[PDB]
Amino acid sequence: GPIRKVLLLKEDHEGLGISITGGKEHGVPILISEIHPGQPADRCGGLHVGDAILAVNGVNLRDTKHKEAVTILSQQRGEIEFEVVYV
Amino acid sequence: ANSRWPTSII
Repeated sequence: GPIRKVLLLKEDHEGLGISITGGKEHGVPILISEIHPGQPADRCGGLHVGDAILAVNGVNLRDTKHKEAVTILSQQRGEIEFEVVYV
Repeated sequence: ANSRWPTSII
């Protein structure tokens, strides 16, 4: 599908509210496998199961290993930009 | 389902 830019607002006591799978070592992108109800990703409205996360706050995640992506994603705070695509 | 890739809750 089309590449999208999506804004997510997170408070400091929360996680992103997603589960991710995949990663470079598996030959696939960082993929959203869950959107947890009522948590920031669900609330932002623009992130969905099956979306590949291409970048977060300008950090490219297309060639990142699974745990690298976890560290990068969990570091982001507040108003967080995502670049995503559903394939 | 298959669980060959890791999943992380974040």
